[PDB]
Amino acid sequence: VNQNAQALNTLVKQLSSNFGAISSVLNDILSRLDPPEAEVQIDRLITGR
Amino acid sequence: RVVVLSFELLHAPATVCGPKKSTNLVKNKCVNFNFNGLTGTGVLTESNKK
Amino acid sequence: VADYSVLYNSASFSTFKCYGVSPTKLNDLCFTNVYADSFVIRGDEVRQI
Repeated sequence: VNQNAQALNTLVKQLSSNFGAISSVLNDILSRLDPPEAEVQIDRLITGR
Repeated sequence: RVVVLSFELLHAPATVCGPKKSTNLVKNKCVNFNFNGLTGTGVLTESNKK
Repeated sequence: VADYSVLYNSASFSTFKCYGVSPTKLNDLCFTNVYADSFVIRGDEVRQI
């Protein structure tokens, strides 16, 4: 059970890492950049996640 | 003359957003909320948290 | 929000080089502090910004 808890816990906490982007929340990138400059950074974030 | 605006994103509250202001609260339902500059989607309910 | 009433960002001046979004679209983006810096440069120093 601890390995299962720690696996789900690591799986959730890695969502908070930026993975080379500006922020981990998509609303901060989508609320600032236009869709064409924004697609490179969102694609880098999705590839990391 | 060159004028640039240096921006810093912090947790301080912003009191002015857009032409529309109130958008009267609707609780106990799934809605798209923007509060103090934090945009998200979730159910708004009352709790006992102090 | 700075000011939505007076917007000269649309074809009112000589030269517009913008990145991201225009001041019209800044109404949906919430930031904390705003520092307006004013300085004068030369003609060949525009490319260095």
